[PDB]
Amino acid sequence: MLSGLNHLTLAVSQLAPSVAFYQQLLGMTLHARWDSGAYLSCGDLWLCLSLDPQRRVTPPEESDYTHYAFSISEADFASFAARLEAAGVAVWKLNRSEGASHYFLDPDGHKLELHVGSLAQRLAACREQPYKGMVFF
Amino acid sequence: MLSGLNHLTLAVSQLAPSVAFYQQLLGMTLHARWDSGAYLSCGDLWLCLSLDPQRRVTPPEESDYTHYAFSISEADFASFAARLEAAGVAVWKLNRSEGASHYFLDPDGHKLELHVGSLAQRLAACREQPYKGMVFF
Ligand SMILES: [Mn+2]
Ligand SMILES: [Mn+2]
Repeated sequence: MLSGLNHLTLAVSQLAPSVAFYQQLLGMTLHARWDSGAYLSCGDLWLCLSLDPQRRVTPPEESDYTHYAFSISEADFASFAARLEAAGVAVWKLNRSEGASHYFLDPDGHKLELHVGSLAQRLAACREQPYKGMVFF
Repeated sequence: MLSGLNHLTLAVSQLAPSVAFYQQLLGMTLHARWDSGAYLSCGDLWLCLSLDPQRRVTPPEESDYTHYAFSISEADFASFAARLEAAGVAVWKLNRSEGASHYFLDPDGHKLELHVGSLAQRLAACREQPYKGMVFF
């Protein structure tokens, strides 16, 4: 039986800017680094950055909607979004759904998000206003 | 401050086969589905499957090393991996370069992994058998 997400691994084209992004800009804890990768944590999340010559710096119009959302409190959301904006981090989408969300790109074009709100909160909102074709289990 | 992964969203090309893969084959909990997506959980993980016409079925030699690992216990690991193999689930990696792991593909070629062990356990193993150039903080 699967018990949760064990780790998220992102392929990166250049290790130093990716470590700077996740550790320094985004505030994650750097636990180890080696010639071809790094391990960081963000709360319970184990993040691995893996240096990969196959990684393309990918414009957001050229990748699909796969994305990785990090939790932040409502109280901290606006100042963190402003930090990303000050650093010139690109936005790939505007929020149109329940709960605050800020949609931003990493140095290689990985699609990231800051989101406020749980699955339970989303399901409660959906029960009141179901999406087209929505069924609950 | 960021506090962990709020959710993982995977773009999928065909919603029903992807829901079946995560729910039926991998045993995740299906909470809701609608015409364009589904919400599942795997322990604390919120997984969203999002129907995306841009998603392509991607062979593993065409994608980078970005991947998503799910936790499984030492007692359950081998029989779950063997069940996926017997069900014909495609693979993408054989060499265990980061401990006890099984590497497999979802229907669209998303790179998945079963892994036994925490970040702390992997750091302890790496102290004895470090990756080239490894430094611990
Ligand atoms: Mn999202
Ligand atoms: Mn892995």
